[PDB]
Amino acid sequence: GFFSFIGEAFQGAGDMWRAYTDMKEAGWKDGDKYFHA
Amino acid sequence: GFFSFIGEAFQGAGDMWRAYTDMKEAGWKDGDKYFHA
Amino acid sequence: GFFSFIGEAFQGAGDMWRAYTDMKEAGWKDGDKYFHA
Amino acid sequence: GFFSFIGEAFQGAGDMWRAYTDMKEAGWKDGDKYFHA
Amino acid sequence: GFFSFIGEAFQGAGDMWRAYTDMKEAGWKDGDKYFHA
Amino acid sequence: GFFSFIGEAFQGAGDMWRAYTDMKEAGWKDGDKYFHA
Amino acid sequence: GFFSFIGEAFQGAGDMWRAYTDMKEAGWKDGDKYFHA
Amino acid sequence: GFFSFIGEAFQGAGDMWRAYTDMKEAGWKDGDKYFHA
Amino acid sequence: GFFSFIGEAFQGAGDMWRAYTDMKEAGWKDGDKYFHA
Amino acid sequence: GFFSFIGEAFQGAGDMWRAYTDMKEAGWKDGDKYFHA
Amino acid sequence: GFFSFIGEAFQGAGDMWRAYTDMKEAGWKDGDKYFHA
Amino acid sequence: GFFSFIGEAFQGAGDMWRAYTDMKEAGWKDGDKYFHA
Repeated sequence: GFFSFIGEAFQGAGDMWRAYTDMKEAGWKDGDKYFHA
Repeated sequence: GFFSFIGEAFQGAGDMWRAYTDMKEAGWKDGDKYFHA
Repeated sequence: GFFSFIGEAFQGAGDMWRAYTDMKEAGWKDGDKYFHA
Repeated sequence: GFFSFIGEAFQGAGDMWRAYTDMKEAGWKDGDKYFHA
Repeated sequence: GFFSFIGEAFQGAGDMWRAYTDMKEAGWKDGDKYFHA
Repeated sequence: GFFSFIGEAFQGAGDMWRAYTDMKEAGWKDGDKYFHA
Repeated sequence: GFFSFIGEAFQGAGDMWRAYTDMKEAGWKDGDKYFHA
Repeated sequence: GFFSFIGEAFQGAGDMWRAYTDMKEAGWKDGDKYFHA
Repeated sequence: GFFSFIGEAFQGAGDMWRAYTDMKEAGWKDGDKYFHA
Repeated sequence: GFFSFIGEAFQGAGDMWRAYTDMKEAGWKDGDKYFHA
Repeated sequence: GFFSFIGEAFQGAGDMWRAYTDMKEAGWKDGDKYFHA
Repeated sequence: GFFSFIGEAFQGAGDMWRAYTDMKEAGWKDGDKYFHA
């Protein structure tokens, strides 16, 4: 894949550029994400 | 794939540029996402 | 695929540029998303 | 595919540019999405 | 496919530019979407 | 296909630019959509 | 697309089931094909 | 796409089931193909 | 894509099930193919 | 992609199940292929 | 990608299941392939 | 990727299950391959 980003990126809560690869018989659990202003 | 982004990107809560690949017999669970202003 | 974006992108709660690929015997669960203003 | 976007994009709750590809014997579940103003 | 968009796009709750491709023996479930103003 | 859009697009609840392609033995379910003003 | 072939297919010289997809700013050149009997 | 082939396929010289995908600023050159009997 | 082949496939000289994907600023050159009987 | 092959496959000279992926500023050269009987 | 092969595969000279991936500023050269019977 | 092979595979001269990955500023050269019977 190809991606070109120019400028600003904002994230309050969470993940950025996560790459999970080549898994077998795996499990996981992600929590909740909250944003308050 | 090809993507070109110029400018600003805003996310309050969640994931950006997530890439899950090559999985077998996998499982997972993502939580809830909240935004308040 | 090809995509060209120029300007601003806003997301209160959720995912952006998610790419799930090459899965076998997989499962998952995404939560709810809330926006309040 | 080809897409050209110029200007602003707004999303209160949900996903943007989701790409699910090459799946076999897969399952998942997405939650509800709420918008309040 | 080819698409050219110039201007503003607004979504209260839901998905934008979703691309599901190359699936076999798959299943999923999307939730409800609410808009209040 | 070819599409040219100039101006504004508004959606209260639902999907925009959804592209489902190359499916075999698939199933899914979409929820209800509500708009209140 | 959908195709169902039952029987024999013969080709002396050339390509079969060629699929070129999603190209931008591309070029190529194919040669000549000869058949003698 | 969908294809179902039952029987025999013969090729003297060339390619079968070629799939070129997602290219940008690419170039190539294929040679000649000869068949003699 | 989907393909189902049942039976025999013969190739004297060349490629089978070639898959070139996700290229940028690439070049190559293929040679000639000869068949004699 | 999906492919199902049942039976025999014969190749005198060349490649089978070649997969080139994710290349940038690349070059190469393939030779000639000969078949004699 | 997904592939299912049942039966026999014969190659006189060349490569099988070649996978080149994630290259930048690369070059190479493959030789000729001969088959005699 | 996913591959399932059941049966026999024959190669006279060449490579099988070659996997080249994550290269930068690389070069190489492969020789010729001959088959005689």
